[PDB]
Amino acid sequence: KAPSNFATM
Amino acid sequence: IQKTPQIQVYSRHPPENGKPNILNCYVTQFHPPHIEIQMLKNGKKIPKVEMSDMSFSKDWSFYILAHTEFTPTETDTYACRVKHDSMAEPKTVYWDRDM
Amino acid sequence: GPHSMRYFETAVSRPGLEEPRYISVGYVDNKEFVRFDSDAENPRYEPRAPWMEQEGPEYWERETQKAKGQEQWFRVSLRNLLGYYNQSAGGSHTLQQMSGCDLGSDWRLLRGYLQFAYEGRDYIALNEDLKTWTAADMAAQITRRKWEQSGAAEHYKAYLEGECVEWLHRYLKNGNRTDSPKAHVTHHPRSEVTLRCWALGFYPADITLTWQGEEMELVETRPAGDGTFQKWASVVVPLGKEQNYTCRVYHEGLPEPLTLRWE
Repeated sequence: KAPSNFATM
Repeated sequence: IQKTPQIQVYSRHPPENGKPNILNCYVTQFHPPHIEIQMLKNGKKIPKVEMSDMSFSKDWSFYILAHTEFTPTETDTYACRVKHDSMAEPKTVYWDRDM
Repeated sequence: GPHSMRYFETAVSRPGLEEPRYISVGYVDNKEFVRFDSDAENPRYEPRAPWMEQEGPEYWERETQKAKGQEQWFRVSLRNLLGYYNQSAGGSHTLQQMSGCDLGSDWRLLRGYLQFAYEGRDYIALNEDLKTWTAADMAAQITRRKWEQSGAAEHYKAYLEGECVEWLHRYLKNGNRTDSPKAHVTHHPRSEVTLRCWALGFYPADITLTWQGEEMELVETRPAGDGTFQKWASVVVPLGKEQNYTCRVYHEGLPEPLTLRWE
């Protein structure tokens, strides 16, 4: 279950 | 910044002259992931060389297994030559049937 | 026995290129099980173990969309990092990510992981508490403050305590081994003779070889290309006296350590 990132760097 | 490839060359199965086998060139510990690998028979490129998909280890360095079918003989010598940005010139590692 | 899931994600920007090339590789118990590569003609997550072909087309469709989200996130993040380190146009850059979860033999969560590298080097990482961030670089403080302000950790922590564990349980049930090393010693004459202890056909890759009643050249463990691994350890020995030296293989699939020699 691939993660989904939040705020961008 | 650059990280220099570590290279081993070796057969999948114990080498026996005359008997078909698989030749591996395992390249690790490199950055950036762009890399040129050739396998050589008598200093000439073997044209049919397969490449694993690229991956990277927990230390963030990349790695890749190159491999081609070959048949060892008493006299022929096989080699792996890796071209990459951390090195001014290609690096060649020769196959040693005993290593 | 304990278990684990990881996603290793890579994004590379090159001058000539336009959009980053993005690759994501999923692993269960350190073996590759899915993969996405934006360079593919029809980019999508593809199964990489037969036991994942059990998953239906809605699973693959959602996963593929998450990956396209990551693609957007790594491209923007790459753009921002270019500004953070005052790097100009014309260079190649890399952003990498590792995430996932470690479970105990009881199947409970041992530890969450979330780390990022820029140019092959640690950029920012979620601490084991899944609440605070470690970021060494001065440039990386900008990201740390951004993420502290937006509350990102809570959301990665929810993923890592929930989905990662939940879906790892499902994959373990669906994909329900180890291969013991086979050893042998080889004799090679020199100046003295060389004895090289081989272990072959073992999985997973963790192994140790020694020579002996006290504790040498070796090679790093290497893949055979079939799914199994190889390793050898060798030593310089005087002639005729080679029955006195003993190799010991240690592997997690062995009932007890091997003890053998040249014959």
